[PDB]
Amino acid sequence: VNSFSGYLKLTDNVYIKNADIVEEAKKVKPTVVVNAANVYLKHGGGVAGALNKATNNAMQVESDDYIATNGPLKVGGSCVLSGHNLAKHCLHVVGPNVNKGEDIQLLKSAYENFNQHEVLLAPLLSAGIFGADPIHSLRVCVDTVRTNVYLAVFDKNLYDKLVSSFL
Ligand SMILES: Cc1c(O)cccc1C(=O)N[C@H]1CC[C@@H](NC(=O)c2ccn3ccnc3n2)CC1
Repeated sequence: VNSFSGYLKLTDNVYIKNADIVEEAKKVKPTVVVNAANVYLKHGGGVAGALNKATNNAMQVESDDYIATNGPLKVGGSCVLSGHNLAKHCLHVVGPNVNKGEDIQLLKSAYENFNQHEVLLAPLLSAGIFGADPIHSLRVCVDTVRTNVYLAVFDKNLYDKLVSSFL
């Protein structure tokens, strides 16, 4: 039993809700919140911009030190950093950005990072400003993630489309 509330169950392990991931994180304080990161951990907009804003820029400060030490992530890769005031940990995961020409096959590799964590609060990878089709992202999530994932979808219209079209 966990503290996530109001989710629709899609499969044995995947749950979905129309919710602002920032507000959901602040309420649940999950062990792991997933950020829709880029390789530079520059949290300017989208989910990353919103999460970072909620940390009063502490996420960005921590991220800049991480990059200065380690260099950029790989597309499809991830790193674990602090969750600040939102979660115990933040798993920064880089889905391919379609508006940069990156291979959509890398989306499965990106979701594989979730399997290293028993339970996660997450957005749909490569959705929103990353330019991929969120219906496809949900399909890859369901077919790749085996751990327990709670997906927060900000846009109500998109949420209804995702549920109504789910196979
Ligand atoms: C006032 C304030 C603070 O004090 C601290 C932090 C943020 C805000 C603030 O202005 N929040 C607003 C409202 C929520 C917005 N969410 C998104 O853009 C977003 C995009 C994609 N997503 C996928 C799942 N969830 C997602 N959410 C961002 C703008």
